[PDB]
Amino acid sequence: DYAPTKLLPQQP
Amino acid sequence: CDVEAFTSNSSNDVLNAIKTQGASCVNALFSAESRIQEAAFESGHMYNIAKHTTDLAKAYAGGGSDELEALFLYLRAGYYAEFYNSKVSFLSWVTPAVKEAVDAFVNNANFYENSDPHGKVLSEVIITMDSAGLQHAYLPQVTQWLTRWDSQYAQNWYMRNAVNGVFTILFGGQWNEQFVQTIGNQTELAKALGDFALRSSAIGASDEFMAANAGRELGRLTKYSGSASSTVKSKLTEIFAQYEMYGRGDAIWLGAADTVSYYADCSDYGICNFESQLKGLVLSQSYTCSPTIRILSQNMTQDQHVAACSKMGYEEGYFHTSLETGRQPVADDYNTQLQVNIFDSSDDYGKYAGPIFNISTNNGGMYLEGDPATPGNIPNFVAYEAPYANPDHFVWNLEHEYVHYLDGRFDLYGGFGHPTERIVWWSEGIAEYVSKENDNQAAIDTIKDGSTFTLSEIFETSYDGFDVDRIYRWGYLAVRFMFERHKDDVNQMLIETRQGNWANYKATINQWAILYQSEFEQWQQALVLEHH
Amino acid sequence: EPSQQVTEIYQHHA
Ligand SMILES: [Ca+2]
Ligand SMILES: [Ca+2]
Ligand SMILES: [Ca+2]
Ligand SMILES: [Ca+2]
Ligand SMILES: [Zn+2]
Repeated sequence: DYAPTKLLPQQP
Repeated sequence: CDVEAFTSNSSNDVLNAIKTQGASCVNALFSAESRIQEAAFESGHMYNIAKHTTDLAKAYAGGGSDELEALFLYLRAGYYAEFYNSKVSFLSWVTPAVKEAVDAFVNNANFYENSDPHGKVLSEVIITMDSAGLQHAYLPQVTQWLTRWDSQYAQNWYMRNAVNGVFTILFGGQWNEQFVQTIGNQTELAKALGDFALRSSAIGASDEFMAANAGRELGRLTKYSGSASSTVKSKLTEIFAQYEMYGRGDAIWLGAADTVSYYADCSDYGICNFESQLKGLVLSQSYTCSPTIRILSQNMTQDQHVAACSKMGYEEGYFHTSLETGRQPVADDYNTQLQVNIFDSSDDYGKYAGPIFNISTNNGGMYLEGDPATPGNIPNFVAYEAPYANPDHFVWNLEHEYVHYLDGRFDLYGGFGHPTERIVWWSEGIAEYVSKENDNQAAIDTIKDGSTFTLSEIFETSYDGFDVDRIYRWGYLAVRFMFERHKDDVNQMLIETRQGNWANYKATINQWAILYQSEFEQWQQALVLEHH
Repeated sequence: EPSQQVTEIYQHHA
């Protein structure tokens, strides 16, 4: 199943 | 941030909001209410914003761009909303404008810069290639990023994010007809992808996760045909020889083995039935608590084994006394000893548990009741250790999940899917009640926060939408209420659930929801007053 | 099924 990307992870 | 600024009819207004508020505010549009998404992601806005982004991307001079980060984030947020929101739809002239903007960034002389600021905007451009359905359009750039990658790029968090996006492109390309028809002819891409996966310097480094993703996407390429096939096969063969299923590089080996096994012939690679060998290697410890619980684990101390067995043993006794089971299982159930399979960490679970148990691992563990009537069925709880798990066993979700084994064997006829009426409230409520007993502050807190559920509502609970408050806290409250105030009713219900009379079970609890709602509310009042 | 740079450890069970 295909899902478009939400948020990319920021550096802590 | 001001999310309402993105709702203006004027595209210039929306452009100015994107520029002034920046990416961290544009983030809100992915999750905003439909009214906001419908206004922000009008076709005209997408087009006008893309046209502005094209000019700005052409002018880009390197070193990062807060505005371009926000603009590309907005554009692919629009495709996210278009996918999930039935009231967001793009006319056909939207995507060509977006492709023009991506082209402008790709063709800029600064495209391959190595820096965290550039990585922040580059990341959003690469993901837009997938979100906008442009997976067929940038394969030369995917290839260049794969071969250019090195230890200098790998120092930068946001360059890792950005180039990791090419694996999202390859995955999403499966649904793109032009991609499907051309990817199998991309010999240089296949070579670069395999050589990325084979880069020994990725092992144990910040970018190992990228090398593992490369191995998985390389194995996925076996589903296509074309001139690149022999290169795909050759590079996969080299992965399986260079690394191993348990040991150095096993994230890459297992990633490739996953997709090769699914899409290709495992016999072409010599990896058929690796999963059974892997189990013995990873879950190398065996500790039998008792005739009813055995632990297989990757790396636990003796003290952890002792603590896990005694905690489960205590829950086991409390369960059998509370549920008045007489330790008699339901009919057609021969799951005599729970197998508790514990990996050393969430990362190990994600790497090894999938192939060993044929499960998805995007979760916190899972209990597989299987088919209790079938000869040779094995009940398997699959879990991992974690630093913030409960002492002294430190096994994540152990105490709750263990009760599902007991409930499934002694209360609920059939396999997990047997019920023909909703039973989530009971299954999750009894797992919470047996494991936590009367210590549940979160359940107290949800009574007094302005939102409550009736018994009728609780009994209709499903996993759809995963309302954890409703499933776990209100399931607990209904179960605890029934045990304290109406235990004879619970015993009446169990006569029906234990033999699979689900319609009778529903008729039984329907009476509870009609009769007991006001008493349930008084019982909640007493819980809250005790807290005060 | 590609992994992001950060995955969550403390998830509910499946
Ligand atoms: Ca350990
Ligand atoms: Ca059962
Ligand atoms: Ca509440
Ligand atoms: Ca309500
Ligand atoms: Zn549960």
